[PDB]
Amino acid sequence: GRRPARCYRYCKNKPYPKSRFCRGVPDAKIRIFDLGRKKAKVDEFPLGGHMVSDEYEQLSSEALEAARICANKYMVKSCGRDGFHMRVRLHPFHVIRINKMGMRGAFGKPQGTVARVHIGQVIMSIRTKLQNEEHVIEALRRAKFKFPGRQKIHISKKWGFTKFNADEFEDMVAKKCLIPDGCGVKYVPSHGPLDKWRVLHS
Amino acid sequence: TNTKGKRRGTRYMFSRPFRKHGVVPLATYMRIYKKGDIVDIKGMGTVQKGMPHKCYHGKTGRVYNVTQHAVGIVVNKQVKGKILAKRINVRIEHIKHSKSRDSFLKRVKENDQKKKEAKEKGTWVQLKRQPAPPREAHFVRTNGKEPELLEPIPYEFMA
Amino acid sequence: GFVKVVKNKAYFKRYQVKFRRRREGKTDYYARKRLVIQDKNKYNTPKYRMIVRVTNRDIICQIAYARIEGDMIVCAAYAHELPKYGVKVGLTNYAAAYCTGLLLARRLLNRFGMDKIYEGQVEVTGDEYNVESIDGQPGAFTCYLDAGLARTTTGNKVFGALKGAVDGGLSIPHSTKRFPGYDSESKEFNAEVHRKHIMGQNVADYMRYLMEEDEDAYKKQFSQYIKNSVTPDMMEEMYKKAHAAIRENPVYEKKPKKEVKKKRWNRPKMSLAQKKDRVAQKKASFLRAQERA
Amino acid sequence: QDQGEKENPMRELRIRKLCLNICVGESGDRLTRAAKVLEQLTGQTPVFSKARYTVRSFGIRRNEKIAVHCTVRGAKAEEILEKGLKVREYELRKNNFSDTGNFGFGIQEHIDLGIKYDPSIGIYGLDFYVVLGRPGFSIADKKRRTGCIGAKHRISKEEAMRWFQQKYDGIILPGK
RNA sequence: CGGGGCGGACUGUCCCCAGUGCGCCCCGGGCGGGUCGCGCC
RNA sequence: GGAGCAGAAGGGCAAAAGCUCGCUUGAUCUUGAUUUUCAGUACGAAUACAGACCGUGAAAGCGGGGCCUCACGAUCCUUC
RNA sequence: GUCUACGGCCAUACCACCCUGAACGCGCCCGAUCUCGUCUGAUCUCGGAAGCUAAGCAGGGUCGGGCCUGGUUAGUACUUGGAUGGGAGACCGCCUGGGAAUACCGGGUGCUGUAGGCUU
Ligand SMILES: [Mg+2]
Ligand SMILES: [Mg+2]
Ligand SMILES: [Mg+2]
Ligand SMILES: [Mg+2]
Ligand SMILES: [Mg+2]
Ligand SMILES: [Mg+2]
Ligand SMILES: [Mg+2]
Ligand SMILES: [Mg+2]
Ligand SMILES: [Mg+2]
Repeated sequence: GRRPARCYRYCKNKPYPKSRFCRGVPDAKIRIFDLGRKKAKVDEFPLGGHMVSDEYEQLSSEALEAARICANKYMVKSCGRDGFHMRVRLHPFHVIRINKMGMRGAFGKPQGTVARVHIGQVIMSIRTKLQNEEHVIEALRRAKFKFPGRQKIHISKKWGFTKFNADEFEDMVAKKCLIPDGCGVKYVPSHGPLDKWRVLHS
Repeated sequence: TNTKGKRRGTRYMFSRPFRKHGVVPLATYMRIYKKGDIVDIKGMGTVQKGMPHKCYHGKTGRVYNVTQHAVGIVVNKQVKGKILAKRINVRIEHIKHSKSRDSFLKRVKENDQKKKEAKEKGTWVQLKRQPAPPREAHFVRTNGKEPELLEPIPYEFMA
Repeated sequence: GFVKVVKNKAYFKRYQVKFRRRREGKTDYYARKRLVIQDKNKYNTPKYRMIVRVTNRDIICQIAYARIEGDMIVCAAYAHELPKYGVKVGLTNYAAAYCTGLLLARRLLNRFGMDKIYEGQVEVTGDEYNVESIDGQPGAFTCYLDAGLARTTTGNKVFGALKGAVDGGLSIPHSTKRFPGYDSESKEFNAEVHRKHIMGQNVADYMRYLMEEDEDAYKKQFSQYIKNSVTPDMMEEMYKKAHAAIRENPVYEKKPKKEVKKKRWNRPKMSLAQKKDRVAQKKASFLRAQERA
Repeated sequence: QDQGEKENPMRELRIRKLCLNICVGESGDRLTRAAKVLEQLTGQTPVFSKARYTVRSFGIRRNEKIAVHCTVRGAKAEEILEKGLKVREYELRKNNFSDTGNFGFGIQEHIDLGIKYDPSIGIYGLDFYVVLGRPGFSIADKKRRTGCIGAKHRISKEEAMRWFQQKYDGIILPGK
């Protein structure tokens, strides 16, 4: 059926996405990239924990779906159903080829898609409250068991799935430089229209 | 493998720069070119007449012939193991002058005026140029304050 | 809040503006490229074009050649400088274009010193004339015609100015097809109605027709003819005296007026500290207003 | 008084084009008679308008002749517009006014006003589109030094309705 | 970090309002570069 | 310009090179030079000129085929 | 201090909205006898001068959007040359030189040629 992943572990073939030129590609196994309670606002889930690669290699969509499933199951039976939100941060855009079951006319045909990950690159992220940190770490370790390379579990210095740090977060919210909307936040720079400042700051 | 078409591989070099399309500016047409001067060959792609080959794009030659809209240029091209002077007819939207030779001519005139003033005033002055000498021993004032102590930072993993 | 906006951030990010005089609507760079640029094996010969522009109240005739820093006007005539002899009213019409072109030609070649030869046609008949270069004497001035965005049809005042310059003595290549005497259906040039258009006899006929038909609409149309009392008679002779005065003394001279003050008629551009203080006190006044509540 | 009597020289809604149109899905003598009613109604020779693409549903193919239209401006335009509003009894109801300050309507039968019926000529309806302007709108279609007309010189729906009911004492916004 | 007399424009504290830049010269304070500089080490 | 420019794709193009009219046959007759593949041979294709005769336009100009990159063929023999 | 005509560079010049405009000018504007064009003197062409800055245009404004230019990002990413360096590999560190680009934060917002006007 599917070859062992060690045949396609390494990035050596010059990114190959599905386009005009690459037609007839099957669907990747990972279809859901976000999971859990995706509507908690910004401050329901302040703690973010990433699982980040430390190797230059490509991971298969099958491995991504397996890790997403097992991390989701541990988070569900540990932190409750609506106690977390996870996003995988890696989409399988690179198409891998297979040659048919001599070497004449040997250019293969699309059999799958993988995601190429770099050395410093987040593979998965979970945001949760500040008291489930060990549960996030355990879920990410048990999901780390589904990949070929070497991965590290790291708690971010930033508030949830944002790009602003947890110490300067509430101060920016209070001085209204950072307005919450949805899962994330908008940054308000002090160079727009003053009428925008007036419909804000009031 | 590949074709021997005349514009093979010229997807980007014969294109226009970003937000630079449309009408060709008229100063490029109203430059003058006397036979003997040094011109750069670039070859824009808005004009399709008289355009140079991709081997001559980005090159530099001298004018040997002037016609109504074009110029005959003598360019050095490197065929496999020899350099030979090719004679190409290229249009004035595709060429422009050479500031290198311009700079050389103005330092020639500066040298001539300097030698004239030295001869009339009775001195000896330097005319050549010298390649960036070493660095002439000097004192560095601390202005009373002590130099700041630098120190490598600890390792923290952000990204 | 339903339709996708078109002039958005990416629209202005990759918008490329046209040339300044194109997006002001004054220069056709197609015709400009074909008309200004000299052959490269001439190397420095200026290429002269006679710009003719008819505004709402004035006719401008210039003679220029292009340099890299911008064009160079050599001579310029004006319908507003026409009334210092002969005519006083009835500018920006075909007869005014003829005398303007004549004045520009005579001014240019008496600047160049070739007035004692190249007399053109000292009497006006609206027929085909082209100057020729007398051997041993300097060659005739060669100019082309810059009509700009003016739609060239039969009976355009740009061709009035062309006929004026050619009778003045310039050599401008042309044909009599776009002259008001030209008949389209017979491909024939009459030249007597062209002479009438040069003398302004069509406006005189309009004046006579309006007088015998009416009084109040006639003076409402030609109000500034009643002032200076330009009857439909003495219109052609008047233009003949205008032509004679141009041939007599075509040199331009201006007047000095230098006793002027330095008053600002615009507003100065505001400064950075002014703008910062403006937005500061605007915020302060807003917060003060919302605490008055 | 003093602040109101300044713009009255050059800021007055006047009637630009009347935009008369008849569109019928067939060609031939029906279009010739549809042009003949236009000639006898306006005094101008009208202009034919072609299909742009075959649709085959009700059935027209491209490059045919489908419509006859005419453009009328001035005193003739205002008096023909007067006749059309006499037919509409100076009532056009809510939303015929476009957001650019133009409007129009349709007439189902032309003989009512004006010209007497001719037995050869048919029974054709038509539609009126008045596009309305202001002195200085010709800079948008001037050839030399073209410009756009400027923001507060435009015609809005509100001032179009205000001008209509002030110049024809008509009625907008009926019982619905 | 600034003080005196003349010129515009801003603010929802506008008669009793406030604050900003620019033009004239008078000074006030501190910093640097050239000066037979001038001495002293 | 997200349209179109005969077709593959790329480039180019807006009072254009697109669309609609008007007039035409520079898709004609000639010698040489050059570029492209290149051995710096040929063909093919192309680019600057020059000499005629013309077309168009008020004119400057533009035009010796197709906006550019492809669309084609020695000796010998036959035919005009 | 500005404007017309023709421009050069071609957004610091564009776009959106708001305010001001003395004098010349540029326009809007009035008309269709002639020239010439239209279904339509709306456009184009012609003949004017009663009114007008409403509009175009110009200048200014906006914690404006774009654009231009700096800082930061960052000596980061990438990279020339070197090693009997490390590591099972994947890749990584060092030596010798070069060295970016977003996000984010400032400042700016048309210069100028020739000819001819107005501004006491
Ligand atoms: Mg490979
Ligand atoms: Mg190949
Ligand atoms: Mg190939
Ligand atoms: Mg060609
Ligand atoms: Mg033209
Ligand atoms: Mg010719
Ligand atoms: Mg020839
Ligand atoms: Mg901005
Ligand atoms: Mg280094």
